Amino acid sequence: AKMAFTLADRVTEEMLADKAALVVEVVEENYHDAPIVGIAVVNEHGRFFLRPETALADPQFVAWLGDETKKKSMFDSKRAAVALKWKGIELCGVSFDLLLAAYLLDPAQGVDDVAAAAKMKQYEAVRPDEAVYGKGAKRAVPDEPVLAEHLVRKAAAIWELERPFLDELRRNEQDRLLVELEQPLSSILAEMEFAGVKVDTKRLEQMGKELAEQLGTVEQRIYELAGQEFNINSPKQLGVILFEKLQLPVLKKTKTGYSTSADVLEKLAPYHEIVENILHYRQLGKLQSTYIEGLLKVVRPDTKKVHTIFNQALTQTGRLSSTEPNLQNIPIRLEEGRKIRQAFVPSESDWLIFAADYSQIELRVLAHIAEDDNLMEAFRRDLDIHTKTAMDIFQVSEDEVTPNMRRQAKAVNFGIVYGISDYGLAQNLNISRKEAAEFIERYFESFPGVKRYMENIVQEAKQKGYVTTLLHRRRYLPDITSRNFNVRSFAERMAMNTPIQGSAADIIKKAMIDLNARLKEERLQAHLLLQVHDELILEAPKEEMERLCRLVPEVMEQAVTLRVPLKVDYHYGSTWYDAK
DNA sequence: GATCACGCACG
DNA sequence: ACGTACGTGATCG
Ligand SMILES: OC[C@H]1O[C@@](CO)(O[C@H]2O[C@H](CO)[C@@H](O)[C@H](O)[C@H]2O)[C@@H](O)[C@@H]1O
Ligand SMILES: OC[C@H]1O[C@@](CO)(O[C@H]2O[C@H](CO)[C@@H](O)[C@H](O)[C@H]2O)[C@@H](O)[C@@H]1O
Ligand SMILES: [Mg+2]
Repeated sequence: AKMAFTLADRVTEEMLADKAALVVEVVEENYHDAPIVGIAVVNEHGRFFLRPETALADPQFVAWLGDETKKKSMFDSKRAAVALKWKGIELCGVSFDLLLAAYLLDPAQGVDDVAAAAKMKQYEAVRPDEAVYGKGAKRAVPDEPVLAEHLVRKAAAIWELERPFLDELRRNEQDRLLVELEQPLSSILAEMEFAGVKVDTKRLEQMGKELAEQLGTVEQRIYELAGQEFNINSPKQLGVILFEKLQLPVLKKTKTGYSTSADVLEKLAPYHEIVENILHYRQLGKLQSTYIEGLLKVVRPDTKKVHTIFNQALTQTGRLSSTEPNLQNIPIRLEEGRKIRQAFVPSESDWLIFAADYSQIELRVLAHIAEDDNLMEAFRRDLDIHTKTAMDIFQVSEDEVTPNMRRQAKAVNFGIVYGISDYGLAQNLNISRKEAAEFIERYFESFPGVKRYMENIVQEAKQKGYVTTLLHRRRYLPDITSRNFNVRSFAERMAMNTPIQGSAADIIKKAMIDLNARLKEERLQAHLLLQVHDELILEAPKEEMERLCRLVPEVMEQAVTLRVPLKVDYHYGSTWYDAK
């Protein structure tokens, strides 16, 4: 059963052909400044394993890596590219990435190794990485014989699988999505991750000290009000204090006991002074544990930068996610948490942070796809969309829209984008299912094109088996035919939501590609640092701000052409906090 | 130790 | 609600 290959002691010319499957193996999950443990090459001339110390010190091999005209097929080329950037080596000419190809074909498969991608096409002559390396405490790089055969079998699988994957992408009309959107984006994300974001660790440490003082104060107040010390971060110990010792009403249970979620606590606050203190404690504790201590653990002590990893092949809608650290959920909604952003600073002297965000991209995308006359007109007038929605559903003039009305119309707009249901809206607004249904009925009377879209997309999902986004991303929805109401309804909400969230994802990905090309043409030093779903965050010399104020919004607004305008707001300042 | 349950940060 | 990451404490095994 063994797979033949040359365990090479030196790089030869036949290893440097102009098309190859290439494996540059990085086993550590976080590949930043991580070891490359081995290299495999499969091409017309055979199969090869190279020790990294050998290949990466060889000038011909390094030149071949960096030659755009020598084409490589890979799995997770970003991982390799970034590990190589940390070694000062450029990887070019990646023409096929099996991880991104598998992801586009079916995001639900959760493909995260070559074996899983291969199994999609009945190819099983390669082991799962977890089988080779083990998992958790028992994870380890095996001896050279085992390692080499594994890397060669992965390269061989990539070599074999490129054509059937490209053929299927082409049938799905996704070949341009791979080659013109996701692959070029992978290189851009590699640059962003490698650059990292500078952190003002002294400021974080000072915030930490202040938080600890406040946590101490509130913690003691809680014990005082409870008449007893207990573990406040234990929903089970906390439940006993609240619902047994203090006799608060049980408005909601969980699988294993009493609910103490913030929405339940907010309702209990009027009964006892301890409740507001628990909420405050939770707010502070979240900032302290997750943000202060968490960021300080992953900042690089030499450069004081954090280097996130954007998972490009995870979400079911086509969004990125971000890990270790997650830089897409830094606090902003509450002022106390928002100050954490004062610790994210430019990487060079006399540079600034510049942030640009789409205004209501999801609702604008919905206006476009539904071709709803009223909603399109609203965005063509650049109206406040929540005030307009309130005017329509409550049948009042602009003058007559009260703050509570705008708040409830806003909630309907979110429900509409998420996939509307009377239960979901009733829970959000703390009203009855009947009252929620009335709001939804009035919404659909005012936006009949949106109503027709929502009916039609559920039917299309049933008929075709999947739904698609503007640039032809797809998501299969087999549960749409379930005879279980809850299972089927969740799938219907995915059918409604995915073309909106996913098309917004497509647009900003295209904007990033367009933006980097414009930045290069203009030879600006500005560069991307982060993407947070509908916003791009850059840093640049202060002398580039005026040019960015015109360039970045224009590129983001013109990335696609819709039946309504796209609108982009922007701000800049000395820290991420100030870019407001 | 690993995994689950719960809670909560973001768009 | 739709889409994510992850920290703490409880429980599985
Ligand atoms: O390199 C990112 C790429 O690798 C995968 C596995 O193929 O995820 C791995 O790397 C992530 C980043 O460090 C980890 O969060 C992770 O758990 C690990 O499996 C892909 O999912 C991802 O696209
Ligand atoms: O009454 C139709 C209305 O119900 C929805 C669910 O909100 O779809 C249901 O009705 C269908 C056919 O008309 C089925 O295909 C279906 O699976 C069922 O859930 C709406 O989509 C539809 O407009
Ligand atoms: Mg915005």
